[PDB]
Amino acid sequence: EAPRSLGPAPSNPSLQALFQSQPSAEQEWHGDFGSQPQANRFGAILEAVVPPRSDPTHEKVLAIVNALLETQAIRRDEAGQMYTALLQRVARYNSVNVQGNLDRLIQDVKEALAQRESVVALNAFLSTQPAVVERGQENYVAFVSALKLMVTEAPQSEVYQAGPSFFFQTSRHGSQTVNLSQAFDNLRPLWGVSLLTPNTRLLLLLIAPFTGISRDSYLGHLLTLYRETIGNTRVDETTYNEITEVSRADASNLQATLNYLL
Amino acid sequence: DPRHALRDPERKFLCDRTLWRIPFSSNFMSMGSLTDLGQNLLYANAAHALD
Repeated sequence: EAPRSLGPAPSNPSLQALFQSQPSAEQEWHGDFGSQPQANRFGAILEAVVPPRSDPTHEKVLAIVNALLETQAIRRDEAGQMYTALLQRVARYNSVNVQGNLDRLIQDVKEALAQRESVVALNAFLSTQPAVVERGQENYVAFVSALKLMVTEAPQSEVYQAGPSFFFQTSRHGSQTVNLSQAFDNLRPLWGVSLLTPNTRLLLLLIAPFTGISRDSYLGHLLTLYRETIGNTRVDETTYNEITEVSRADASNLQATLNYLL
Repeated sequence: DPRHALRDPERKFLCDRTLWRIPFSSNFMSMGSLTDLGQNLLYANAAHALD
C-alpha cells in the first residue's frame, strides 16, 4: 500500500511531473506587488515582458517515468536509472518528431491510466467445463449465472488457473480459496438429485448470498438452508455485539456468551 | 617401523589445463549468459575502476 510515486495524484503522470520538477510558485493545489523592492520588481517585470523559454524535455521524460512507475513496468528504486537512460536516448535522437511522439505518448498513457482507474479465466474455465448434464440443464445454468454475477460484482476477486485446476479467491490478500474444478466435479453427480467436501461446501456458502435455483432440487434445498444459516449468522452477530456492548457497562463474559451462542 | 624419523605432512594440489573461474554473479552461479550484476550497470553508464 506504499505510494508508487511521490506525487499527490497517483494518476495524471503529467501532473505528477508538474508536482515534482516545477517551482512551487506556478503550481496550484486546492503580496501587494508594487511595494516590493526595486530588484524584485524589475526582475518580475522583465521576466513578464520577455518570458524565458525552456526545454520541456526533462519534464516530459519525468512524466513518462512516473507513468511507468504507476504501471509497475519500472520498480521504485530504478526510477532514476530509467530516467537517465531515457534522457540519454532522447538527447541522442532529439528532433521535433521525437518531441511530438513524446507528447503523444504522454497523452495516450495519461488517458489509459485514467480509463483503467479474472473474467477471461472464468470464461476459459466454463469452456473447459461440460455444458450439458443428464440431470436437468436449469440448476446448472442458474448456478453458472450466479457464479458469474458474484465474480463480476466482487470488488477484488481473482479467478486463475494453477496447473490442471481453476481456483477462486475472495480477495488478493485473503484466506478463502475455492478449487472450482473439484467443486464442480463433486457437484456434477448431484445437480438435480453431508456428502459434500469442505471445498464445495465453501463454494456454496460463498455463492449463496449471490443467488433462479428451483427449491425442489437438492442444490436448491442446500442453498436455502445456507441462506438461512447466513442470515442467522448476521442476526447473531448483531445480537452478540449488542449484548457485549451492554455488558461492558469481562473476557469471561465474552467466553460465556460465545459458548452459549454457538 | 620404529627406529625411524618422525612425520611432517605437507599437502598440495596440482590442477592442469584449467582456468580459475570467478563469475560476476552475486551467488557465483551461472543462471544465464547475462549475469544479474551484468544487468545492473547495463543502463547506468558509470565508470568505476578495477584494482
